[PDB]
Amino acid sequence: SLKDMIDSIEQFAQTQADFPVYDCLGERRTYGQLKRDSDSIAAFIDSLALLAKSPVLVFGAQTYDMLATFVALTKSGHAYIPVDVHSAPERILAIIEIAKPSLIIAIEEFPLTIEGISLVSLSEIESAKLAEMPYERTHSVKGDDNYYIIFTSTGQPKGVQISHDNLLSFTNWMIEDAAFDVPKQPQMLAQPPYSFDLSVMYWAPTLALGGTLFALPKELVADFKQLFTTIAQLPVGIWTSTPSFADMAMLSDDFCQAKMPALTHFYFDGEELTVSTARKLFERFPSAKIINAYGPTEATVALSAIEITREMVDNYTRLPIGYPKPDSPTYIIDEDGKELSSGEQGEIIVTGPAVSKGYLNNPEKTAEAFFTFKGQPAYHTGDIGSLTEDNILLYGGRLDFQIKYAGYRIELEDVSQQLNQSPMVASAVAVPRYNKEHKVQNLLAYIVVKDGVKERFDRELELTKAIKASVKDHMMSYMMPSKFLYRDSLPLTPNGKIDIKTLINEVN
Ligand SMILES: Nc1ncnc2c1ncn2[C@@H]1O[C@H](COP(=O)(O)OP(=O)(O)OP(=O)(O)O)[C@@H](O)[C@H]1O
Repeated sequence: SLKDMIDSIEQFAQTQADFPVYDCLGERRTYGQLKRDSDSIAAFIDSLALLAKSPVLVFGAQTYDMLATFVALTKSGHAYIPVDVHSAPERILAIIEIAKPSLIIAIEEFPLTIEGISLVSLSEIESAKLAEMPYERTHSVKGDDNYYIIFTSTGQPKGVQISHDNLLSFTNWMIEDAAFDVPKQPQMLAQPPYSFDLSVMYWAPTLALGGTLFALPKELVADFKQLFTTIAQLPVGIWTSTPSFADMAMLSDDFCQAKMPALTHFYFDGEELTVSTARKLFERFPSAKIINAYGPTEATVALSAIEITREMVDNYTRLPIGYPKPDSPTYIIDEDGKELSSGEQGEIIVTGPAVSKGYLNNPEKTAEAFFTFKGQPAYHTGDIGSLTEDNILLYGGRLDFQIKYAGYRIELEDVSQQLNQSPMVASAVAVPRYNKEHKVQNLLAYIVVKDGVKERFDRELELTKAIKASVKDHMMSYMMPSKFLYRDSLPLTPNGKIDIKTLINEVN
């Protein structure tokens, strides 16, 4: 039972000094090296004489130096704020205005100029490792101390603060959980950027269990042909990503058990995992375990998980989001805040030791979303779901996407997953068209169809009717959207999710 994240990696430094913690394409760093480098960087940090417990902004991609630096900031009592290299500069500016970092560490080159705050170069961070200064922990981040602050975009950005205690509640669960079923010294693909709290689903278990991270070069992240081929050469056992990223992977010929024989586990979190995605996945990898995991950043990465089965792919029309965690009581509530019994629909709220203390310096949004329930810190997820008698959590969608149409209670994500049932559809997004009144004139759907479908059909109209014919026996009549918008792929957010908002806007 994990007592402290640092202690763990300190132990792997004695116990397994020569085992690799990091790998970028055969270039490697070890647990012994991570201790040595992070100790030296911590000493560097203390020498700067910053405000105690002030947060530090760390700008970069996925290199070894990001991690070594994170660990140093932890050792030396400072929350880190991962900002990813591909961020809008106005966004980077926003984070700084909100968070008031005492320092910025530019692990990759920093494309803004602000006087006011100290800036530390990559070359400086390198020099520090190579100086090899020792380090004695005396004022490491503990208890409810901020460990990291991740920024969430709804439009305007907010900074979720996650404590050492929050992180340990998530991590102890992950590594004991029968769905996740994490192997010793796990060999984890490290695709999600550090600025997305999904990165935690790989670094925290890995470090807690003595594994190895497999990172990719930043210049490789836009070349989609090379990316999946390069990935396939890697001895990775676990794939951690958003469902979308794996849909993208599903185009490559090489994303199969044949070319990736070490890969046994898929960990998905962040957006709906689709029945089809799981289907294609099991074809490509018949033996692999698949895990859907759920939660907002505000409750430390994920609060429920469950293993997805073939029974589940053969029968369900939507995949469940799993067993809530023992230490995080989860509840369904109506619009007057009363707790409902199993099967009924309402907001998903979560409580307990993994619930963030709130957004940094945004007391208004904090007061909207965080509150106390049954004596315990709680968070409004904004999601509609339900809990079953056997305690499995089910996902309905976002409150902001429950709409009224022909005076109804329509969940957009329902129309989407209904349409995704059709054999000719890869990915479907139902979307509202408005008029002058902020009222709903009609439903539309964006459609991406499967391979060899576009070419069995001479005209869009045959296709649309063929599609509607394939799920009319299931779909209620008021829910079938009238118009389809075909696309070859869907836009994604920086974090790799289907960009529902932008899709809604491009029709209004
Ligand atoms: N397994 C899942 N299935 C369905 N939906 C999910 C799942 N996991 C997460 N979500 C959705 O993602 C939300 C969490 O969002 P998150 O904390 O990533 O921030 P965000 O506001 O979506 O933007 P960003 O990703 O940039 O932070 C949940 O509210 C839920 O709507």
